[PDB]
Amino acid sequence: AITSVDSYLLSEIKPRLNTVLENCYIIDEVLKDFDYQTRESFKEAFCGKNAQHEVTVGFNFPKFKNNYEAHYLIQLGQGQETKNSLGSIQSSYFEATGDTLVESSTAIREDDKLVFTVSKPIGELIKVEDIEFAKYDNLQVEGNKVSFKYQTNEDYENYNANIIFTEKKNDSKGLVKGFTVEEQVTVVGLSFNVDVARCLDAVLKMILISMRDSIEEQQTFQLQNLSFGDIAPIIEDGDSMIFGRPTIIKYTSSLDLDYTITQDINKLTFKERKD
Amino acid sequence: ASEAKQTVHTGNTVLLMIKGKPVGRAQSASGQREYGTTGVYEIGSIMPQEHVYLRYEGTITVERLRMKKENFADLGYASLGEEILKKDIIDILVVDNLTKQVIISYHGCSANNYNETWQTNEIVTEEIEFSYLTASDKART
Amino acid sequence: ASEAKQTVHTGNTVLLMIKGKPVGRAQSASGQREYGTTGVYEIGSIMPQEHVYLRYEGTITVERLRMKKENFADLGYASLGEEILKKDIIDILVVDNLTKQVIISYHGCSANNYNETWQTNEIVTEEIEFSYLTASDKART
Amino acid sequence: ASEAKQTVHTGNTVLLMIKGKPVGRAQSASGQREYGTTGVYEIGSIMPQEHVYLRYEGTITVERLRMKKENFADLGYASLGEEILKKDIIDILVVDNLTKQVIISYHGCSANNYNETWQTNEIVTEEIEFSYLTASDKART
Amino acid sequence: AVEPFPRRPITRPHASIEVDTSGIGGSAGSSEKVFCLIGQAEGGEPNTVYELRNYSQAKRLFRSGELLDAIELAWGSNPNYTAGRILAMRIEDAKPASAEIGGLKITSKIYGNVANNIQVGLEKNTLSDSLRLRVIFQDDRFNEVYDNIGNIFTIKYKGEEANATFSVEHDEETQKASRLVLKVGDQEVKSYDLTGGAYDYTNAIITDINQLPDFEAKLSPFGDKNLESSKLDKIENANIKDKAVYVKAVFGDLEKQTAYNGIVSFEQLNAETSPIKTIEPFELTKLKGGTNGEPPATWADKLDKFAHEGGYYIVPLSSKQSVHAEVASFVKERSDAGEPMRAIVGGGFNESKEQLFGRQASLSNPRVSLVANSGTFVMDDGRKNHVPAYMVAVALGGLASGLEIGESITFKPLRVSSLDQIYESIDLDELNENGIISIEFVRNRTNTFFRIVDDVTTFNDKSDPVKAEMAVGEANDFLVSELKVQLEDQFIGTRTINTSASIIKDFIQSYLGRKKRDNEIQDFPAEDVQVIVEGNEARISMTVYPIRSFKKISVSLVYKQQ
Amino acid sequence: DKSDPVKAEMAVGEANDFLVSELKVQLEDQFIGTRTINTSASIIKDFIQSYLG
Repeated sequence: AITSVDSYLLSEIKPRLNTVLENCYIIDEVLKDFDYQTRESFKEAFCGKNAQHEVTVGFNFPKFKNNYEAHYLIQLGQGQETKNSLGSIQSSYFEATGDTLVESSTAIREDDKLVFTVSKPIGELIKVEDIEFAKYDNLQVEGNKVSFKYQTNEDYENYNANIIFTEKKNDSKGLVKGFTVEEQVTVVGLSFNVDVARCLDAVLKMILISMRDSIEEQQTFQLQNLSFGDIAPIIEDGDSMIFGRPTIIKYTSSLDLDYTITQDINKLTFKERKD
Repeated sequence: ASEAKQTVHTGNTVLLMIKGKPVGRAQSASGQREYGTTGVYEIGSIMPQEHVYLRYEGTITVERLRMKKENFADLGYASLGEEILKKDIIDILVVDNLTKQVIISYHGCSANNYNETWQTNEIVTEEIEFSYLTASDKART
Repeated sequence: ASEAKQTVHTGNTVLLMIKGKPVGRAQSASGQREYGTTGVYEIGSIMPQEHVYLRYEGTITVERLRMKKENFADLGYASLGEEILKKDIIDILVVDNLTKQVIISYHGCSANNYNETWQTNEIVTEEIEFSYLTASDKART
Repeated sequence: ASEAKQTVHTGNTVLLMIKGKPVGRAQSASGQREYGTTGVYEIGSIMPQEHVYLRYEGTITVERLRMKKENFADLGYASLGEEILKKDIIDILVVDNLTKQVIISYHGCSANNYNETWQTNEIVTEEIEFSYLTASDKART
Repeated sequence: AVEPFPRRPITRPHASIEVDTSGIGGSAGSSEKVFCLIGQAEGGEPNTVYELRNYSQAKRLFRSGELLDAIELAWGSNPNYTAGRILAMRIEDAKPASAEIGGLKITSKIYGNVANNIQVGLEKNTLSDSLRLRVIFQDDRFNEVYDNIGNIFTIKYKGEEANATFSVEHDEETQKASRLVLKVGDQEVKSYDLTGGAYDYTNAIITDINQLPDFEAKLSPFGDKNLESSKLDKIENANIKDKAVYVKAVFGDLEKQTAYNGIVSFEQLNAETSPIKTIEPFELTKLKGGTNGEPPATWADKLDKFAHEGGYYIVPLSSKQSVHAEVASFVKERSDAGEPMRAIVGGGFNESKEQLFGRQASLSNPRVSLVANSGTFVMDDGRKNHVPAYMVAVALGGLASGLEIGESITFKPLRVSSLDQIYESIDLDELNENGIISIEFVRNRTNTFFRIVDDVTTFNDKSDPVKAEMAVGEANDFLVSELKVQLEDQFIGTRTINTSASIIKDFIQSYLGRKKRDNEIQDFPAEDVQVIVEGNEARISMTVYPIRSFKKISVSLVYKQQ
Repeated sequence: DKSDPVKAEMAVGEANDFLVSELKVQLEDQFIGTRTINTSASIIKDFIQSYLG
């Protein structure tokens, strides 16, 4: 599962950034340090659902024009290998497993059990929110649903819960081969007005923090290391310069591959020496 | 994408908790356990015929940056004199940031030594080493 | 290494009992015996023709850390003053912890010496010496 | 670990008193007893039929660091010259520090040996040996 | 197997001591293996195998028979080599005894001719409008009594109204009576269906009725009665305003209490869709129809019952040649199936050596050994019994069960009081050379011993010790079986992702090395192992040297002067 | 009824009574009484197991 860090940044940034700019209360917390003049002018421009101006994000070397009033620019950056493992082995699995998901569900009333239903086959369960199923509950999984017994849990026919689970594909057990990669990626905000750039960079730092709690970040992209450059004129051949402070993001992740095993031993016969 | 079959723990996926309170600006922690295995040697063998467990010793260390508030001395967890004699045992829990499930818990922790460093060019740090009765990894899925 | 499979009695596997109770904070126990063996010599030759047994001496030692409750003095298994004359014999058993099977028993134990120590930073140590009538190892098979 | 909850008497928990005063700079204390136990033997069999008690011997030892004031010689609890004949019996108590409850008492203590040492870089050590009439452990319950 | 008897409930904390002529007898010792036996035996369920840990259980369940004597030989033959645990099944297909009187079909938990000596009867208790029960099992002198049977609680209506009526309805399809309605002055307050749900237990009904301000349901203190509601009896228009109206579950109260009787089971007679024959008092009457039946012509079905039980040693208490063939065929099947076993056999009194050779000629199998000697044994209570060889076979089986895997029964002493015939040195040699195991007599200055000369199976050839000496073959058997089952768990049972032939080879060598460190095996070739893998199958081949025991010593003396 | 010792033998029921009551009051102090910022089900499970041990 080769990880495209650049795609992950875009997937996380685009929704979360829109949400942050949507409300004003969060922005005030973010821009608490800045002076009144810069803070409100930025808020007057981009903040709120009724903002006429809008921010954009894209990758480098596009053949079209970007909104140079305010824009996030990304470029892939360097990559390095840091740590290996014996035989390049990472893990062994009895089931072909995909991504790890979080889903919300409501308990359903069966005869002997209360069951939750999920959009896909459960495979490996990880956690149901704030439930410590005892052995007498007899927690078990079946297809796309998870079940626990009804008795002495009868108040919970309407229980509303979140579920963390994995996507199951096949029963073909296999090994993992791969290593760890230390990758760096560059991000920069652009504007023809320096004050906007500083506000824009500060907004970015917050959502990077929020990404530390994300499922993908916690499981796949770990050990953030942020580095900020000096504010510089990106462009000078024009009616006015473009100013932007580049930032560098570092990640640790695994470049993994699945190796499938077919040599399943089932029979075992003992024969003594003829002598 | 995120395949959980290969994930590992790091500093960003762990919390250190005492009495429900998450200790702040905690830097590192190390855990040691010694079963005191010893071999049995007969007369007619250089090889050890078998090994046996004899003694369980375990210590855990914690490194922290002294916050102006809620330091280990202010929290009452540590002690600086005869106040120690009135301090009861504690349980130190390492809990997962993602799920809030437990990874390992130390029961009956007791303080062994206390170290604090005042330095000019660096942030203040303090270190504590505890001795615990038993460890546990229960309450899993 | 395992509990059941180890062929040798470690200190952990053993439990010590008196009068239907375990002895808490026990530390050591020793049992010594002398059959009063002697050699027979005669004028004919220097070499001893035979060996015989004369007198049976049996003593057992125990050490313990003085608990704030349930000590020998508190429990009545040992006495300080003239009350000793009102104390009957005692029987001690050394037991397998796993199954409460008996390993060896001391019958008719009576006290000989009682020693006690206090020190600045050490744990209070209580020692006692018992002389017994017989020692038997039965009910194992 | 805590003061009250520890089931074992550490040296810290214990306090030693003489004649309504504590003994400062105490370092060690030992008490030994012998009931004069003996075995009964007869012609019929080697094994001892019974055990009996003959004589009661009781001694207690104490060590102390010679203070510039309130020593045993200064305090009159011990004597050097012929003044000993003018010294009566003394009673010693070993006490629980928390509540001043009694742990064990020695009655009728009289002196046997008195030892003193001086050295270049060590602390002056004062030792004394007391023989007593009886030892009792009462008023606990 | 089934450990038949659980605890007896007790009533009071006490210590009781009673003189007796006999004690509790022997006890099963710690053992690696289990010993299976079949024989004539009174008591217990036919075609069922029972596990015994103590002689007390054997007496309590296998009440009498030569089988019970065999168990005594197993544990009493040698205190040092006391036999291990036991599996027992009675050959006789006994029957229960039955009595059908007073609306009740009464049958015996005991199977055999003894069962007809059971007497049970009901009596009418005029004092509380209730039935009474007594159970006496005269042979064991077991007397039981129950009183106030059926009456749970009483209802009184306290109001001034003219009439209060109590009614219970009946369902003819299933014969149940599952309704209970209180009516007063042609007006109804509540109705309780006794088919579960709202009023499953009488406890809720009592709570429900007590809540009614004009009624009180009060609990009878004579016996715990919290029966389910469905067990209440047919009741039609009982006047609640009267002094006392009883709510009755005659069978329900009987069903609970009589379950604890140690002798009897109760059934409610259906008339001969037929209504229920009323349960009524009747004379204490003998049960009838209980017999021992007859033994089967073939014991193969019995032996098949022991498959998948782990009993290495099996002994049939018989001399029939055909029966011996059945066991030999059965043991052959189990050994190939993966459950090794050994059979010990011996027939008749003082049988001729030629007849012994006749048995040898008919039967030559390493999985079986044939014992020739017959003798007498002194047993508990001082009685001494003169018995056939297959009882001696038990002593050999009980001995071999107690001995460790690596130690043979060869030359070990035996406690048997005497033997029918005293074989000479040449007589003994002929038997042993022809694969017959025998007993030898020797005399000390003032002592006498009976010894087992050597280990030999019916198989005659001396070429291969595993075939001839069961002790050697047994050592191989436990070695391989313990190895394979462990191997199955690690690779087949436990989820294994990958495996190679070499890995298996290392694991095997690790296992063998451990055995040597435990002295279970003396030596072996490390390089002789072979492993082959083919798709889902693996072949394993290896060799181990058998242990050799000490047999012959020859001595010569020379006298000289000076 | 002899079926349940806690119901029949007050000594057994008393042991259960003091066990639970002492546990809950301690639990109330740690989480309800004392200001707790966060708590999870598993944390409670560990604390209970610590108490029983």
